[PDB]
Amino acid sequence: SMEQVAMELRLTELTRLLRSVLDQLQDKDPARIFAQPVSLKEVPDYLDHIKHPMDFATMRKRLEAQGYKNLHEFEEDFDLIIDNCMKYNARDTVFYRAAVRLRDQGGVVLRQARREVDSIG
Repeated sequence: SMEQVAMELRLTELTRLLRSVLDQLQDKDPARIFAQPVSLKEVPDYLDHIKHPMDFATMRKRLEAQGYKNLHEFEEDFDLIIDNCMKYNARDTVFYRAAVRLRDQGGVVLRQARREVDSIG
């Protein structure tokens, strides 16, 4: 159906906008602290602590499979990156400190992306 194709064109366009958002958020992590999943070889107990791991690479795989239906879903995964880090690591650590900065810096990017998604439908 032509409806199914129009809905697909919207998913694709959302996917293009989210790829750009994702790039912008990841530039706010110049140390690549959140680039890849926490290693279970190196933190073998990690899943006893964190039930839903997240990282930018795993977001990116979901994104290119057009697995985000809306901004809310993408924001959920971004928030996991930050929240997981802020529970597992203590306040006085380079890791926690990097999440706070990502959170604060990403807030601006996310504010405008919400407006763009609303605006362009």
